[PDB]
Amino acid sequence: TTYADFIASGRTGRRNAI
Amino acid sequence: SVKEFLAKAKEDFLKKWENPAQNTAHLDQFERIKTLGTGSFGRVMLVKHMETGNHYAMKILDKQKVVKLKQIEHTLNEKRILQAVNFPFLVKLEFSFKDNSNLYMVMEYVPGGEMFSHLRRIGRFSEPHARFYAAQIVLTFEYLHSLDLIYRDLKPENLLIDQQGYIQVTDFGFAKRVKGRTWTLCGTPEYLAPEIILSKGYNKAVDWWALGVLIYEMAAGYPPFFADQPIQIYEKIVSGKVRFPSHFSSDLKDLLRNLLQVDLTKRFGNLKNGVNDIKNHKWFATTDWIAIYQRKVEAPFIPKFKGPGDTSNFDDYEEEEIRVSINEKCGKEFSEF
Ligand SMILES: O=C(CSc1n[nH]c(-c2ccncc2)n1)c1cccs1
Repeated sequence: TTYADFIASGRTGRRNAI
Repeated sequence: SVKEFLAKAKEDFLKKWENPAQNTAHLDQFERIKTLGTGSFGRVMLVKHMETGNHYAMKILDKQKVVKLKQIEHTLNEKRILQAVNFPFLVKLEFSFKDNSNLYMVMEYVPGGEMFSHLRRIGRFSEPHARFYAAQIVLTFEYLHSLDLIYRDLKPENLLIDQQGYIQVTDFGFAKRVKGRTWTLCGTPEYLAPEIILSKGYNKAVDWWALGVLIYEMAAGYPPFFADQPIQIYEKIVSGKVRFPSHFSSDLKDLLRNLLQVDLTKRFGNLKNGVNDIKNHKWFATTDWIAIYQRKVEAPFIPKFKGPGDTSNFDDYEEEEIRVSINEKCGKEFSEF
């Protein structure tokens, strides 16, 4: 699922500014 | 009546803007308690004002780290904009001061934590739950854009839930007062509008694309463009192809197809009717804009607070002894702070 992919991704934590 | 309110708000802003408040406190007037959050050149700490016993969130920035990251102008805009702004959905900056080493921004303690924390844990918000917050962001931007301010850092991490269950927008580090187009590549990868990535000049329309990313994220439980690495996120943003979760209402899909619009001549917020293309949209039909502004709408979630000094809604961060050099650091760069 798209949710599983998000959950398994490295970007489910607090995101930093660029 | 909205343009009347906004004209009063502008007059109030411009006076504080052209004549900013400086040195409104000292470090010894505050009792440092716990790190509420973190940033590249500082942290936000839960603080207690001794004279009053009031609780605040103090943002401490290291002057040298700000200079190293060439973030001088950014830090100056943030303090200048925050000390001049006044809206229900924006964190109130109570004080600001500086010492030999640091820049300080004493803000109102928003105890309910970040929307990020609740959204992650809960998974996704129900369309009315997201609409409620989206509405608050809509008016916030309407307010900021009238004052010619671009926010540039909208994300669940930056929106704090208050005791009444209303959003309080924090992190003004990318806020800029611009009458025209700007070019700085800044923001969070997931929320960047195609113009920012395409290194072309951009305006307020980037805040409307960000609002689009926020509404999708709130409603899906994931951003509309994610990948493990930022350049892979950028490839999805520039492509301008969004799949919507099967649970999204037709209204939401339509609102998002207009906000997450690569074409600026078609993007909601960036047209002749301006904000009203958003405000009047079918997805917002149930929204009473004035009631949202007055905080009279019932919050779908009121946070858990176990006293004035509670930090439970916020994650734990590692603490670091605040050292104040005996020599004034980067003094001239921050003279107007
Ligand atoms: O600490 C943060 C982001 S986390 C945060 N910002 N603001 C707050 C906050 C929390 C509660 N009440 C008001 C502000 N938390 C920093 C961002 C940039 C430099 S430090």
